[PDB]
Amino acid sequence: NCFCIQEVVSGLRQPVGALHSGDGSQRLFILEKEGYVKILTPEGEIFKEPYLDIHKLVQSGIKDERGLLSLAFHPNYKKNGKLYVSYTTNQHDHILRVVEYTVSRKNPHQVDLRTARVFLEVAELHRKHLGGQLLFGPDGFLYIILGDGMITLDDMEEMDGLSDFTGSVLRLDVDTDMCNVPYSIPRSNPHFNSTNQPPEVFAHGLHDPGRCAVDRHPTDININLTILCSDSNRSSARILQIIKGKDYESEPSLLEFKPFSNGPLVGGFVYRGCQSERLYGSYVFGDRNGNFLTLQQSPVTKQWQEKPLCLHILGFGEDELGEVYILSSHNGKLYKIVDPKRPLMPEECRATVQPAQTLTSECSRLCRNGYCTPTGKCCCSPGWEGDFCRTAKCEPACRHGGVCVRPNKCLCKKGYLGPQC
Amino acid sequence: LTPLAYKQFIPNVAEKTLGASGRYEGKITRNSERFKELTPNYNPDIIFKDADRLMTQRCKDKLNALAISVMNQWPGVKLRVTEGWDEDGHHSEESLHYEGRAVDITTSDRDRSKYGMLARLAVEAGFDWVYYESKAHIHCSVKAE
Ligand code: NA
Ligand code: NA
Ligand code: NA
Ligand code: NA
Ligand SMILES: [Zn+2]
Repeated sequence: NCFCIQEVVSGLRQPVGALHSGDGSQRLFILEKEGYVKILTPEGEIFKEPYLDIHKLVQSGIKDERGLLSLAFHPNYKKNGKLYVSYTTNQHDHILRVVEYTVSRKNPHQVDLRTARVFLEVAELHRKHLGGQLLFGPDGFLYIILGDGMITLDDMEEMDGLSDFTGSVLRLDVDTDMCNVPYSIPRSNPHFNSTNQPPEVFAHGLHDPGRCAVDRHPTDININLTILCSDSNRSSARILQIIKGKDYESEPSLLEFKPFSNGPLVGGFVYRGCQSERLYGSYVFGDRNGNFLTLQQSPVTKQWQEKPLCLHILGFGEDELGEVYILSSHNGKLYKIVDPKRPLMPEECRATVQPAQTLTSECSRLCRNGYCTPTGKCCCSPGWEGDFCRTAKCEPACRHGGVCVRPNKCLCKKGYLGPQC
Repeated sequence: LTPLAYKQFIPNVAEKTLGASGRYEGKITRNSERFKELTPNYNPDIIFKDADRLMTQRCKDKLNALAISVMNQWPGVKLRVTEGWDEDGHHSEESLHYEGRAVDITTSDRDRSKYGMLARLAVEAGFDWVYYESKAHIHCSVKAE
């Protein structure tokens, strides 16, 4: 009937959320409000050195949603070591930035800060309704949920340099062999190859979303992915459904129904764990006071039923096994949800821990004078060309079978002379 | 006439280059002597959302020439100005709105679809730099004295 929780770690520094990377290492990455990402071993100890540390770049605050917002590991992080993080920064109240990083090819437990690669920089006038949740879909594309930021129409109608991305969901294909751009746009996308609309935008209708539950195994056949959010602005919930094999010509509409009852709501999630068999497949949402509930639709009728879940909250987490976590409020700690009806670690939930290893990919190996795309392509910096950016490129370029070597020094074979042969 | 694409600008260069609206000399306030170059535009064929009518002559001309082009383009549709000169704040430094040389415009009916062609009309109107800034409005600017 009732659920129980066990503490895991304390002394945490303003936690906001936690997740895994899907690489066997069973490491639990813990996001901290002020710009730190700490690692938790499958055992239960916190590393000394932070996985990520950008507290200088991120301008947070207490009250105020500013700070480290979200982080998402690439589906193939095991190979490319690519991750993506969203946070607020400044110098217009601030900027919501979305950047790609790459773990050190020397140390798997810390990211090379030099590998920073900015994708989006959203202008923000206030410090509420920010959003910024990152996530991948079975399709492989990167999703980005953004609140409206309280940017009224008047605001966007008389001010320059405003996002035009706020209050909507974005769809980005990060797996590109293109270099002139940070990312590409899926053909699936509605505004793909458009001349009047932002190709990035997938759908809109958001305002002040908490943590949106991501059901990756919808009970439907056509729907391959569904995202359920909880707004507060009034107050309701809205969900976005998605089909894998579908080329969008138009904007997917956000379903605005009202499942919940009255009070606020921090966020939610869909249980994919192995620990509990009864909680499996159930949506779970709670508030800041530890009050939880479960949601469930139906194959037929498609009606939603709400059942209370027996048991200050800041956020939730999910390890590789699917087990969910609670983050509360150096006061800050992590808990773990456990179903008393079954053992803490059933004989079937067992899993061998494959420690995180160094990047051995082809690109990470021999790619200099450029960067590796999540697909392995080495995009050369200016003045370079060739597969892995070793072939020097002069200015002007060498002619008559001329080969560039030094800074703009062509090299003419026998019979030719001159700066460019 | 072909419309301007989203996030497209003409000329295809930085706004504050000599080819476009030229460099930025400084913010224009009231206690600044250069405030006398700014004068109200009382064109009855222009909608001011709202001291939003103050602007430079070259701006008044290009804008007045555009006001006609709009109602000439669409049936009973006028040119609407959402932002012009900024008396203080509301903009990042070096914004031509601080010099009354820039304007943000939309159609009266707020038909975002027309915006593309609107920008084009502003280009032919003689604006030194037009830019499809966003879905919500178009940004135009001219040079100074
Ligand atoms: Na700080
Ligand atoms: Na996430
Ligand atoms: Na499409
Ligand atoms: Na499915
Ligand atoms: Zn403007």
